[PDB]
Amino acid sequence: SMHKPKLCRLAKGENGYGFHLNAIRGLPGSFIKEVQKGGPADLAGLEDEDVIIEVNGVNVLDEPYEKVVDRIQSSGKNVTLLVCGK
Amino acid sequence: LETKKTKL
Repeated sequence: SMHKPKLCRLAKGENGYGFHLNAIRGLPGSFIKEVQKGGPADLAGLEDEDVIIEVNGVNVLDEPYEKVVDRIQSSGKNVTLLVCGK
Repeated sequence: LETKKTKL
């Protein structure tokens, strides 16, 4: 929910960022699933079903899933996310 | 309900 957004900065580990990005075909948006215990997403404060709003300050709400994946995969050693829960 | 998933 945009009424309570969350900022999270992830430091990439040996297994990447330690989460799955999921999307539902036909519905807008991407969301966090399968946060790995003790991994970067966990330590950064991400929770299951968080929806990604911005990647490194870029609004991704209207971008296709494959583009959001590519932004995160291309970020380098860290990435900053604006997300919101529910 | 087709779900896309990517490990990151």
